[PDB]
Amino acid sequence: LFRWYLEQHGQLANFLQAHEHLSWLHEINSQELEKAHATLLGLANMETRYFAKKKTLLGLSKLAALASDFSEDMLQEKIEEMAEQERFLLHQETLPEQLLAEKQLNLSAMPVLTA
Amino acid sequence: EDRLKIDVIDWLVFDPAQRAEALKQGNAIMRKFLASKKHEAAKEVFVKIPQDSIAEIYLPAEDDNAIREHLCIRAYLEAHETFNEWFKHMNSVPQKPALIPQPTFTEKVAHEHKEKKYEMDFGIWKGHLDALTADVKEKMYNVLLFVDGGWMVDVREDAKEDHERTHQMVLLRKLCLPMLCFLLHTILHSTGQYQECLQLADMVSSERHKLYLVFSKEELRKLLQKLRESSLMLLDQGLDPLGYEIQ
Repeated sequence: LFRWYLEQHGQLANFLQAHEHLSWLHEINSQELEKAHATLLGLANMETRYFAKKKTLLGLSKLAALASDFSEDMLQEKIEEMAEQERFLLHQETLPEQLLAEKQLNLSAMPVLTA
Repeated sequence: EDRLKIDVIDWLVFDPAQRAEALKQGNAIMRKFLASKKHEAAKEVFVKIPQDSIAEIYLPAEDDNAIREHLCIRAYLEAHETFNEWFKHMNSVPQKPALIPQPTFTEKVAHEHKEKKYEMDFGIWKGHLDALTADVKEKMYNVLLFVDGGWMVDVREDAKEDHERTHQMVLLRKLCLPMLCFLLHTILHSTGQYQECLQLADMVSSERHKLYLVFSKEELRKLLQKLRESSLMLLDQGLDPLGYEIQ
């Protein structure tokens, strides 16, 4: 597996190599949505290198969870604990377009900033 | 009965003092046709509405919404006029030169040229494509991200009850927003814009639009098996699932 990553039926070995962070992929495929949601949120959290990407993962996590089969209670929890994440992010999101050309910042190719 | 309805429009358009009623009724009629996807029907009605109707009419809650609905409908139509052109083009790619194995020295040169001309056309058919892709995309984001309250969503909230229309406006959103998303995904995938494909999961889930409520659970998964497909091609290119360099 570590000798496949360093480098059809190669997608059946991709099915097994997708074990690890590529998890969510073979999880959407296996129709394991709830599972895809857990790892999609987990990869959203560790995410610090790219803002545009931390934003994409949550969106996916969320669309995974919504499309999954949680009870209306559990679902309401996933989307509330989520609504929080989106709430912090929205901050870096609404950064004015005057200071982001002043500070000569990359639009999307910038990091996940902290409070 | 199609004609009965598309003909009652010219009667209301004739008298300029009923332009507010002509538009409103034009909307209703076009709401029935949209639910059937009769776009040549909807548009044949859409032209009967004088291009300067909006200007003159200038506001009851019933006229503010019908003006908004009309433009929403134009935003929708234009999002199918430009796709069918784009789509028609995607299916007219220059064909490779035919090979004549064991060629005469005559056939060798005719082919050195047919092979050099094709390597000019395929460049333009990506040229015209890019410009039809840049244009069809814009339209699909004008509908999906409709300004000031989402598509087919009233901004005015003080009109009198019209359950027929209101529920016609919820439905039109559930038939056409899942269908426009899947198209845009097909456009982005067809042109190899895979990073952006995956960014349909931001647009949809967004709390700014709440587009995900217009989706059935099944449609979602389907959109999630569409994105996992763009992702693959991004791995084949050597990038991570979402298109970002693997450091």
